[PDB]
Amino acid sequence: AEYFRDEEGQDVLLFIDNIFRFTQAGSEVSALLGRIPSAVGYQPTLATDMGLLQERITTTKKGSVTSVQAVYVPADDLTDPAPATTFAHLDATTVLSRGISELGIYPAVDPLDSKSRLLDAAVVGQEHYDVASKVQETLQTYKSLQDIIAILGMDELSEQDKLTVERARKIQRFLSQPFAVAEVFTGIPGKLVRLKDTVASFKAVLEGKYDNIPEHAFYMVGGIEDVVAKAEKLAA
Amino acid sequence: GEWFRDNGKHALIVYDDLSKQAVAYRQLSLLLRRPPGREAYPGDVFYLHSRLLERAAKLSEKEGSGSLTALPVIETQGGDVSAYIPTNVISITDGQIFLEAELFYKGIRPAINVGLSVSRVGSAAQVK
Amino acid sequence: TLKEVEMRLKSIKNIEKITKTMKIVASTRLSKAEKAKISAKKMDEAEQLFYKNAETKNKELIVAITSDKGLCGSIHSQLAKAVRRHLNDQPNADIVTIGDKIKMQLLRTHPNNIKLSINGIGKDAPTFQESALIADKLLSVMKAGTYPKISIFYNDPVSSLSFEPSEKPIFNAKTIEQSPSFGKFEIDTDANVPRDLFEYTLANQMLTAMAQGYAAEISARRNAMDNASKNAGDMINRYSILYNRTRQAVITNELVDIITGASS
Repeated sequence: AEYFRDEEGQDVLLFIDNIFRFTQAGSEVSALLGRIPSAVGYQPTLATDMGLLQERITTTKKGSVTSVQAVYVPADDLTDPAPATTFAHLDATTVLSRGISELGIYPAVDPLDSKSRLLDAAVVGQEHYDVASKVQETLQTYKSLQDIIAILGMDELSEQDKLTVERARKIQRFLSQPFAVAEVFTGIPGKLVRLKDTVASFKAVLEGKYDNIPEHAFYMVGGIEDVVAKAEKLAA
Repeated sequence: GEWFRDNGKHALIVYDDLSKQAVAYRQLSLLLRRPPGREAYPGDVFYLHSRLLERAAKLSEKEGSGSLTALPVIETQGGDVSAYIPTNVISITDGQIFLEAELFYKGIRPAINVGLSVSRVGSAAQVK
Repeated sequence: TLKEVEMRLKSIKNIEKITKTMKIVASTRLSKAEKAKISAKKMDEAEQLFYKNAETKNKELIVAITSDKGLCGSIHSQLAKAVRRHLNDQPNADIVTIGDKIKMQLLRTHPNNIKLSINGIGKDAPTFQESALIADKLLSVMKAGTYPKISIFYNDPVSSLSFEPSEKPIFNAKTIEQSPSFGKFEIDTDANVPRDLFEYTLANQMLTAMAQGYAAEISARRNAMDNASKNAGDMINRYSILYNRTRQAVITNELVDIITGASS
């Protein structure tokens, strides 16, 4: 990839699946190489090892590098030294969590536990950033009330909290999407949603213009128009 | 920074972040085969961070009234505020601004957790 | 994970303490609720026997009172739902809500089809004077002649835990004048006795319904709080189990690291 960047002059797209194994390899040789074991048995050189690897994956004045790296997380515990070291190197991170995948919602991205440098209004425009902010706030409020829900049921909340929870449970499902690759696994045709349609759809959902629809209409569909179409299809 | 301090100017130094410095020292010391300590950190990391921290001061008028201010950053993992490095640095520092992810996602930004945060200099530093 | 289970443990424990304290408080209030219920039932039952001598028979005005105090079971809303269905089955009626919980439930079902403003009562047990004043205010803005059909919606205790909505129509003053099956009763047409008996009937029926609903509401909140304590206990136990397993796991990692350090 570096030769294509620096010699051919082309912009290059680099996929690394999954980079975590690299660090794990360092662990395997660590004991036989005679290092004292680091935390939870990793090799001492973990930080600079991943540095020497991944500081090479960068855009330069000679060419652009777009790269996607996926990291296995041992025991799904993000605090493990390897993913914890990896967080420092990524411009954008989107954690996948068993919490949502076990509920069967795919691609099961965690909408709270993810970040990107380009989030600010200086890039996406205020009308996009505001929708992002309110989506995150709504989901977080639902999560914060979910503990009480267990003990007092959905009927216990005030009207404001109950309506917020309804919005949140609608939104959480509306984030689901049938991937074109995933047809094999789901029997659902693939849907690709352009960015503007996405921002418009979530703004519409927050503004109450699509409040009345049952939850099932939002699940595994792309774009509000197809949400309406599925609402009619389920009503039949 | 000490040049600005000792010549009567005022400078603020930010470390982003000291935990990775401690990790580098852990690597270096382990490859020198020094004995490990808690959590496989080396046995004198406190003597490391303290030597950096103690250099912050406001000098008396005997030495031109200069000052060096420090604002170190710590990346706690999984909220383990009791971990070795966080514990040492908390023991060393005058006050702590704690940032909570829950408040950050709740839309309260820049998400300072007021209840946990502490400042010892307090009222003497604020404008009247 | 460890800190997350710790925080959720703290939240569950707080809510459980709330549940237990409310459980004892409601258990204490229940007794006076029941005694007032018995008294009101005796009085209004004597009135109902006086009506039974007549063999009483039948926009219509429906008055339903549900205590404004929250933290009860769904019953407070459920009766508001039930009457709403009865409202749907009879679009000619007009609805009146005598409480905050029922007010919230109705606002989601019929905010502007019919309006009757009542609130602030649920802070204490019923009393005859309060019911009489509320009754006098209720028909003042809508004459009884404009609502010849009448309904009162209340809750009754099927048991200590069980609750059941029901109703009993208010015999109108025009209906009280029609003397259906009341031919044998002594009367004196020179008097207001028809209207006076209407107003007395409305006051007494308001009192009876309020007392029954209040006793049922206190019982329902006690039972619901007991169920809440049950669920909270289950929550705390499960999270405590995960808590200790996670603590042992992390301590095991630390032990392994120190063990490997020592051997070298």
